[PDB]
Amino acid sequence: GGVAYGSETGFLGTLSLKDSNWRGKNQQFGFTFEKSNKNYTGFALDFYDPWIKDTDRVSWGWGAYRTSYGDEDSILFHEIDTIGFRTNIGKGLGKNFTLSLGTKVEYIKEKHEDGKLRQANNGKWYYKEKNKWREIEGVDDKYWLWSIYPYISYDTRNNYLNPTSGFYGKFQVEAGHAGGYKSGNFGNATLELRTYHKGLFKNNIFAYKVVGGVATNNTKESQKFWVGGGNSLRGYDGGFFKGSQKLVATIENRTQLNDIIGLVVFADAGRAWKQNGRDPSYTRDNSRFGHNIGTTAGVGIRLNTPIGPLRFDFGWPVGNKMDDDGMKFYFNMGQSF
Amino acid sequence: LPIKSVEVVNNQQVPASLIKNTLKLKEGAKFSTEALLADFNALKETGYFEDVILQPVSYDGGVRIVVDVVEKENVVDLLKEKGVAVLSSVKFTGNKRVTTSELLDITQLKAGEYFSRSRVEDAQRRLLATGKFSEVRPDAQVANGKMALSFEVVENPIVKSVIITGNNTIPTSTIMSELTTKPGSVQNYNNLREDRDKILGLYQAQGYTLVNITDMSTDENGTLHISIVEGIVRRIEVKKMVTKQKGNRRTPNDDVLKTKDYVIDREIEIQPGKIFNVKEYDATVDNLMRLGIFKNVKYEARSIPGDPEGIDLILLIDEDRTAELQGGVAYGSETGFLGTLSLKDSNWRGKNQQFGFTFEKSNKNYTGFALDFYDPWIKDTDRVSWGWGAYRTSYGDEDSILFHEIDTIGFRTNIGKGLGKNFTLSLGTKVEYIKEKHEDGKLRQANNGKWYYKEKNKWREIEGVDDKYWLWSIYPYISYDTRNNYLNPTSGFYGKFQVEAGHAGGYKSGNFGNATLELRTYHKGLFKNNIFAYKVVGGVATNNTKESQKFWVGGGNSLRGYDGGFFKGSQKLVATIENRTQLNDIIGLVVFADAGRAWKQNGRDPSYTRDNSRFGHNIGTTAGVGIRLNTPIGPLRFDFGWPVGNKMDDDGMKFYFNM
Amino acid sequence: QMTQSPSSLSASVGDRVTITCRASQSVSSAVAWYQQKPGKAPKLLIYSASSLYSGVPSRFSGSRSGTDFTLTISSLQPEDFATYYCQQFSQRLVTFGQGTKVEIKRTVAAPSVFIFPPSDSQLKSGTASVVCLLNNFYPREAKVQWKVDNALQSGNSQESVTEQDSKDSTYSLSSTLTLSKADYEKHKVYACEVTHQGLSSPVTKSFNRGEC
Amino acid sequence: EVQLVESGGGLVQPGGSLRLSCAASGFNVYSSSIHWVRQAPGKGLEWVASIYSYYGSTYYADSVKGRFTISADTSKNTAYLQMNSLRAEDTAVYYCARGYSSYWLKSHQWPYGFDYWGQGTLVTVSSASTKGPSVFPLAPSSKSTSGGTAALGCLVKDYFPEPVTVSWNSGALTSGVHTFPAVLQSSGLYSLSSVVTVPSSSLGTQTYICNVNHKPSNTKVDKKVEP
Repeated sequence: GGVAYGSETGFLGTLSLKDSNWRGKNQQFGFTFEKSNKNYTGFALDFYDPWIKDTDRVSWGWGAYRTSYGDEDSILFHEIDTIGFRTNIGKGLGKNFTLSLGTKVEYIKEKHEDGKLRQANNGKWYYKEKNKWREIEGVDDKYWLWSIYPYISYDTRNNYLNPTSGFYGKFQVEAGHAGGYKSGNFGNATLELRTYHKGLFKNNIFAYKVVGGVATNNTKESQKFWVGGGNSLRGYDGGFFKGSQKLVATIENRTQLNDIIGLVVFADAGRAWKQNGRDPSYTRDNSRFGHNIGTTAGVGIRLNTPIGPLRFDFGWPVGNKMDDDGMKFYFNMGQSF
Repeated sequence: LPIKSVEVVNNQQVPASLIKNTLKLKEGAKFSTEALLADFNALKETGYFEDVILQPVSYDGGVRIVVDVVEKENVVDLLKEKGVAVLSSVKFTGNKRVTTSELLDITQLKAGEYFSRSRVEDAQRRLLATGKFSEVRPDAQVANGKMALSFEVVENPIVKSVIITGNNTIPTSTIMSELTTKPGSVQNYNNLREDRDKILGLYQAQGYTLVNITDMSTDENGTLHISIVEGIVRRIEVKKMVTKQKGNRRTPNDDVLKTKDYVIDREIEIQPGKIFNVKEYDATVDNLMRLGIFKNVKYEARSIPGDPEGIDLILLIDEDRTAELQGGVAYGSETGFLGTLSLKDSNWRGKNQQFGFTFEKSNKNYTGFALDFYDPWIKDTDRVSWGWGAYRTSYGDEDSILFHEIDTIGFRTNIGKGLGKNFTLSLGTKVEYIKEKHEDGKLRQANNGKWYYKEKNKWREIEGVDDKYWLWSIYPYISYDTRNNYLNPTSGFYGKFQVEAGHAGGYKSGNFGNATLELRTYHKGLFKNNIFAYKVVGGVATNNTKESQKFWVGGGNSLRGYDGGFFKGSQKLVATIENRTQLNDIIGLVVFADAGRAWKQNGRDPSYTRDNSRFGHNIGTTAGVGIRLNTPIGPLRFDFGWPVGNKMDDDGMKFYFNM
Repeated sequence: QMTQSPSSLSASVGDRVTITCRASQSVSSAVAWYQQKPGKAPKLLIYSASSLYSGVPSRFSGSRSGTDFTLTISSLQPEDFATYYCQQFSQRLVTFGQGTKVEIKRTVAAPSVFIFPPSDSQLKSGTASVVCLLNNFYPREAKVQWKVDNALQSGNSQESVTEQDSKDSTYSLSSTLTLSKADYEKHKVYACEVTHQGLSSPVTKSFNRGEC
Repeated sequence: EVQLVESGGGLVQPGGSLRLSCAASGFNVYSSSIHWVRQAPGKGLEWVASIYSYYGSTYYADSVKGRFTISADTSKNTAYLQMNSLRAEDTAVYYCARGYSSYWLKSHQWPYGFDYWGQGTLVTVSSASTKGPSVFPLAPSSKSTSGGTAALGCLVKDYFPEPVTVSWNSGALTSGVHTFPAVLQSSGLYSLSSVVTVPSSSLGTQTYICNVNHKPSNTKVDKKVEP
């Protein structure tokens, strides 16, 4: 855990309780709490059993998560609250094929930016653009969210912690029922491919990750695909691209100079498309899937501290420079690949 | 605001391609007063036009840079793209000039075009450049298609005398000597303008950057009534620099400065009654930067109504950070509570006093406390420092049999007086309670009460086991400081020299001595942000000092690539050279190479098997790369050194965590 | 660009008044408004968000609210009732607002209106001049209607209204006619149906052209 | 001590010409800005032109793109505005106002507001000039003397544009005076009237005397009213 406080930002705490041998049954059990300056709050009580005691290779696990995500750049979605209790059970068709069905239930509360949206006496909400009022709906949205997804995953990595060579393909099809504004049933799909192979010399590993997913327009705006941040696309702020069609590809060259540090050079590209959202905050809504694909590259430090894994990332937005920002910093554990 | 489209108008023949190649305000760029100021300077210096009115227009939530050009007539000879590229009389022969040869050659019939008197307005402009005219009135007498285009001009009389009033700093003889439009020559409008620009430049060079001109007239009698106003600081006010504070308004708490007024007042070098010597302002900003609690300072001149020479200079100040609380905890099996938390407050109570609580814990039975207080200048005093810091250190060293565990309680105090802005003399005392502990299971005490250590099946009497003793000491030290900034110094010198002599109890009660010399210097390196830094640490101590208080060499503080306390002794000399590179504002690349070794231990504990004599021999060397990243939550350091040269220790990589 | 402001505003002594001023420009836009006394000349009292150093009784102040600029004047004073303008400075384009007027707020009363028919001097010239007046109807909110030959009038009337007086502070609107002699003779009953908020229900005046 | 005075104003016909002058009284035009504004009668103020010396920039706002010129010479410390081809809207007062940037360094010539304003000069472009007042002896038959409500009047018609007063017993009976500002009488002249209130006890037998003064045309007409 690490805490920074005192004026400027808030309690910038990132503490974990990962127990990846809990009860000695190989079950992964962990509590993760995160807080940041941008009104972020994270909870995660993740439990996962890759193999139930004396069974025919049947997985099990559940993870309850709360995320009070904040996005001050969106007028309609200034504050976002989430309560989720997901569950996944899977059976393996061998040592490399894994078929699983996983459901979840979400309670989401959306909040608009105070002082930017005006509601009249009639009860409807209006937004002022060039001295005229535009009716905006869905303000202050609270709704349940139920969804299930059967997914198949293909795994050949030698080691999960620091994989060196193999293939990892995940494919889930999601379709669930949501309440609130425009009550209905939405759909979703996601394909993620991760592969590795030997690179230039010793400890130089070339890694490739391509993430793809499509979603019907019926999905809620908060549940639409987001592109950006240190997880998907470096060099851009979180949620730089939004839409119902997302494709992000990343290539990294990790070098293991020792047992405690790692030098990584990464280059990634991707963009979300077809948003058609209500909030005018997103001014980069672009059609033509496969166009205006923003590109980024940079260097990263993945050092293995004696107290735990840690990541450092610095990417330069290159090619088309939609955003004028330069350096970017990212703090995280694990690995994106 | 961003930029959606650069739609330039009136650029009918000056190339849009050339200007868009030249202009850097492309689509999606940033809008900033400095940015457009630099852009305006750039296009003005390019010379692709004479007059430009570049008005940025709001468009589609962005900015539409609309540039209104008035191109010159002397750049078409480039032939790599170019600008803007029947009548019979011009009439109205002039008096001083003939306005027929001059016009028809330089201006008319080439730029005059016989009509369309925009380049004819430019023609009168070049006449003012020659200054031989005063006012030109183009009266076009268009009759039956043909036009006379009478050019009624006003001619500049030659200047009979040049009178300077109110200079009061530069003697009038030098001002006249600098003057180009001397008496006896024709009055020259544009030469007058450039002469005034040169007068301003001369005043700038002589150390006065705040002088205007006001009047530059000439009466009918050809008397150039030159006026110059000096500008004398009548009142200097200090308010914080209100920059683009995103997410914050101009609330009374925001614009007020936490730092007290006297702190800023005692630092300002500009004095009322003086004509704003820019060197004084430079000294003031240098002192303010060296104070450390500020990041940027700018000045601003505001007129006082009713007082021409009066200037109400107002200083802009930026505050960086006063309170900080950074901490990191690792726990759960393996090691222990590996907590490193701080409560640094380097503007505590707003009196510039540094106040902080530091707690550290590590796996190697380390525990650290520090309640450090320091006042570099007491309120309304003659540059007298003050401060005290109480520290506890439960240092553990499992590699020493006699000194397995070490406890420390210390309450130090330092007071100093400065002999200028760079010399600092100070006397600092301390009191220590130290308890030494041996390694259990390795030392055996017999029934007689004495302690014995077994080496090759024989007992060796070892004394001082389980030592508890007070420790009083004082030290007068002098320090020489010239660093520009304390936090991230770039160039300067820093030399510290203390002589320590105090009384200690316990085993071998007596009075011990100590001395220490530390030199730190910086200078510019290979390129931008590449700073070469040199640090050499030296110190000697009499053999009477306790073993725990003997000099230690190793760790991330003194000698990388070796464990803490690798070298021990009473004579220590460590030299380190670093090359820090500031690639950005949040990271820093540092390559370091260090060498040093302690000598002349002669200690009781046989743990130290590397006791070597011959001061200046067997100097271990180390080198490596380091990361000094400026995190948004606070400074942080990462170090990795390779023990090179003589490899006494077989270890390779080394890791270090510090601020 | 047009920099429109609400033209008519009414307040009272000791009240707090505000005046918005719309605008459309870049970040470097600065505004500065003047308390134009109704008789002599305007006077500056704000720079972009701060007052002029010399002339201000610490009352007038304001700031920028997005593209709208407002004023926060303190308790009103007898000498501050004048015309207040607005302006904004772009790259060499001085634009001025339509201007606002500040006056006291009080109650209503009822005027006494006459009809003055033209004398023989005008009658031999060929012009028609009929006037009716409204006085002590201080809450101006002016609205006036006329009617010739007992039916209607259109456009011929001209308007002339005096601002609030020094002591009575009321208004003295009058409207006068200019019609040809043939129409003056042909019409039958002369009237101006005058009504407004301080006039309550319309009051019908009449002149049957039978002015002996 | 700083003030500005406007001169050179006058009376013209449409398409005429003039030259307006503004003289400084303590500052020097070589550094200040000198801005010209106008105020149409009963209307708002409107920028005309501005000549920033120290920079040589002289561009006119909207309606002066090619018609008038503003030229300022520092020899006499005054700014000259030319007039020609004036039209109907040009009938207004003209103010010359210095612009002041809060920064003392006089290389910053941005206006930031006009503080020192001149006296103003009236320029009228109306034709059909130099004619008598031709006042109207409005003598109302009273027939209404109810008391404090008897409205008397002295109408002025088709009179030459100028400041003209209306009197009532040489201003003796001024209670309830309602002398109105002059209003353009349609085609080419101005017109105005006046009202006073008299009690009932005096009826109309009280002697009320009207007086008019058409000074620029050198006319002074003394009138009277009897029921």
